[PDB]
Amino acid sequence: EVQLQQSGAEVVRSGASVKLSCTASGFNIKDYYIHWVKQRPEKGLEWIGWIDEIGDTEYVPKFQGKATMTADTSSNTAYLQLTSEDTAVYYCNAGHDYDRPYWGQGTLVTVSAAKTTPPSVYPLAPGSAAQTNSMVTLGCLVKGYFPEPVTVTWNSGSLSSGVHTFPAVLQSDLYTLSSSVTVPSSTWPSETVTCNVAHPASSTKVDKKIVPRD
Amino acid sequence: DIVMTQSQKFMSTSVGDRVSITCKASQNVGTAVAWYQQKPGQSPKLMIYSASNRYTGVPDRFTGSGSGTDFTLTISNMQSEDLADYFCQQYSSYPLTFGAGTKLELKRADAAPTVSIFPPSSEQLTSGGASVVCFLNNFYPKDINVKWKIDGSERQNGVLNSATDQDSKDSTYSMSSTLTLTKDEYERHNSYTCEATHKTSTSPIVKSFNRNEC
Amino acid sequence: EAFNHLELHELAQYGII
Amino acid sequence: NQEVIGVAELVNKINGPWFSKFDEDLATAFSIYCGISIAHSLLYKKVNEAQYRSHLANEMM
Amino acid sequence: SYEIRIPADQGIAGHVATTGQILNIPDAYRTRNILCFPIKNENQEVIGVAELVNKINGPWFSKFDEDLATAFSIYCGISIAHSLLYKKVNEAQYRSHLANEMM
Amino acid sequence: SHMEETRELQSLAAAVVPSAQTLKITDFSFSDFELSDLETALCTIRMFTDLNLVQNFQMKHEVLCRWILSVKKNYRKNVAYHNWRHAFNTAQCMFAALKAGKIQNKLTDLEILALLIAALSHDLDHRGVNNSYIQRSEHPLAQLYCHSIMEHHHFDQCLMILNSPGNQILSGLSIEEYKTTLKIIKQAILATDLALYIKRRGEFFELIRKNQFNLEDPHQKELFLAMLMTACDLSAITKPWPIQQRIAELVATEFWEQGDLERTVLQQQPIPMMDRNKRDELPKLQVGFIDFVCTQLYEALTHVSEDCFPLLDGCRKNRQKWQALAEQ
Repeated sequence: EVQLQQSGAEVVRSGASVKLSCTASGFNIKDYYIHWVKQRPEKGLEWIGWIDEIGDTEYVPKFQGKATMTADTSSNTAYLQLTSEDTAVYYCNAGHDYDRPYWGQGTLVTVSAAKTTPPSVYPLAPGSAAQTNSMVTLGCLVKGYFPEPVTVTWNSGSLSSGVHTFPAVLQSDLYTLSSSVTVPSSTWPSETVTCNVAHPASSTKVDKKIVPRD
Repeated sequence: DIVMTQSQKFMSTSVGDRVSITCKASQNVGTAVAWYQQKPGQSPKLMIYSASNRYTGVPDRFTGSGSGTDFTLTISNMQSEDLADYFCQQYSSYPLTFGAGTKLELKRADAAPTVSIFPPSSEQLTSGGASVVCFLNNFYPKDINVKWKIDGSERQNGVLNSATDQDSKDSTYSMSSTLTLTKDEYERHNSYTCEATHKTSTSPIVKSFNRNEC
Repeated sequence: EAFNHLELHELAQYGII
Repeated sequence: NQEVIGVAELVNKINGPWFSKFDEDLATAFSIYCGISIAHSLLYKKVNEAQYRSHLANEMM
Repeated sequence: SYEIRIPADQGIAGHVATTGQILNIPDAYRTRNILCFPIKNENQEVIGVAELVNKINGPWFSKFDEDLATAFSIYCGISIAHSLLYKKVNEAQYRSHLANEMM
Repeated sequence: SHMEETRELQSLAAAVVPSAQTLKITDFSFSDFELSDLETALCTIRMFTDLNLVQNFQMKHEVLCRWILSVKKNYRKNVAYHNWRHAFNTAQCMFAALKAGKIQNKLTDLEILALLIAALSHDLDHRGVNNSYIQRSEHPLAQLYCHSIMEHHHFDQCLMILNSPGNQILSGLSIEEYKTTLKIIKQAILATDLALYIKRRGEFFELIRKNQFNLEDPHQKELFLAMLMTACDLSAITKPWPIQQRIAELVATEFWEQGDLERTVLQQQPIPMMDRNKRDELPKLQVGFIDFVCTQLYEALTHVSEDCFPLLDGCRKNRQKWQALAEQ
């Protein structure tokens, strides 16, 4: 199928320009308008600017004075040189010149200054309830680390069935996820429970068994 | 200009049901209208062009129309693949504008999430910081209402969230939640209760521990 | 198509040649 | 309509020397078809002559 | 009033356009029968081709469900040829005085 | 391919034909918005019809009608406006000038012939291409000539196609009438180009402004013929705004396709008019064009030719109406 394509997910440092792309394919843009747009997540594909067969660049004021397009029609390509919202999925499309329909994956830019911030993988078990539970839940909270993500497994994956590996979220530009698992009390603490975790760019593994109570 | 707003976002409807992805031009655009089949992190497809005319390679089971101002992509014979984003576009007038996106969801029966609040570890207490946590496992719909209780008191600030969203099939929803706190803002407090009101049951699901329990 | 210079740019940016 | 577009007058009946009350309403029903034929064929003729003479005035341009 | 078109050589109703024959189809293949007869007008010449579908009273179209439709198509055919005769003169001779404009 | 075009030939053989007096072509600001290429061809049959040429020059019947339909099919279909419709408006202006303008009382029927055939051969087989494009895109026709190459080609295809089969309306002409025909048509097709018009026009205006023009001084008269020619070559501007929108925004988009060619196979730094960017400022650049040829020519075509005044007025009405689109 006819399709545009772009670079995949990326994690640039803050203040560092990121050179986006828009490689149209399955049709010449040699006769077509090309339209860059931004997606801050789950919202309107907010517009960036466009270029015609004339070969002259054009920008939205939001990206004018900021973004730096470099596009060519015969190459069927539109580069877009470039916050937490800017940490976004950038799309781009087309249109017939006589006219007043295809897309790339949307470049997932991620702008943040942080580099080597080691994970804080906190072991997490309940103070036992007066509720008296059998299928007791157990968990971990990896915390304050950059960038996404950290590899995490329960007992190196034996308890990873039905695993709850929730997405990391920012904390002073340092991500933090709350993974979880559940075991029967009839089999606890007789069964080992352990969140093995590794964080690359931080250059820090952390592997934490869930000892009882905490 | 002419914004392509979409009130539609994350409807939970069963496969094969008719569904309408609403959109609305702020100004006249004529028949020049273009519906699209968006995906997060992945390439969008066209749906409709010229208000009625359909994209090449998309199934005809879909319907997509509206003109001038009022717009609607009425998907029919909806499938799990149809349970992805969609956005309206005008190619009618510069600057071109775009839909908010709409990630369709398969309907399912209400199911109680596996809630469980957990203590920060004493090993975490050594760090001088403490994020009280709770894990809510698998529920419908995404209109979940998490309910923290520091010393029985509700917390909407200092809390954070980490949650998976839609499954491409049944669209089960899961949500971990946390509560970043200074070691004073943890230890000075004692009771900690994770309630969670939801439509699965009128009474919030309740898991809890006093700080003494751990 | 030789013509007056006043005419030529008016040929160079208008419909004629 | 009953409005007087005109006034017919028949003279000298065959079968019964007098005109009958029968020799009235039937003439009116006959005058339905005749009256529609008159109003509408003249409607046709007025459109003919007028709209034709119009293109006769169209001649210069 | 979306248009429908069919060449006089192609088709069965088109065959009627070729012929002008009144032509019953008691078994159509809730369509189950078709009375395919010419619109006609002044003449048996094919100005058009009507086709009725699904009789009430007697599930089939009869030979009775033919010629009477033709007699109905006398009045209908005159109404069509002459009302169109009216509208053509209207549009054309009106647009003529529309051209009269400058003089 | 041809099977469908000749199916259109049966559309000629089987369709209602509205009269020219019904089709407002005598009105200079005519609505060509609803005419098909066939109906415009029929109006072109009128254009060969009322000019009293077929009687004065013995044109063949269907050879002429299919002169008209052949010139109709010959235009490449990629072209926007500069196709058969362009010839329709041009010879609309010509036919209207020589009948509605009532100039026949003045100039000779020979000249009416030259005016008409050169009017329909102002832009034969136009390829969406003006002189300059082939002069720089270097189509072989460009090297085939020099000045006004499209129009030297239009005289070339005048003398050729009219002598070519299915087009011999020159066949009935006497050798003198034929000589005056192709020669005056030569100079006129050279002047069908707006440019060689700009060249020849000054003698004309000098001979017109003082009301000293005389038709018993024939070269001046032929020069008037050329002036009417150029008056006809751009007559599409005379049309009404709902329609003119289509016509001159197809001047826009067609010189923007040709201008796409000016920025692909030519790649010049863009000029303001044929640059697409000035969609909201193109019409002013029409006016600077319009003042350069139209009004300047239609003023003299006003003071001598008479009923042809709306051919001027029907242009001027567009001015501000396009200035609106020129005013964003």
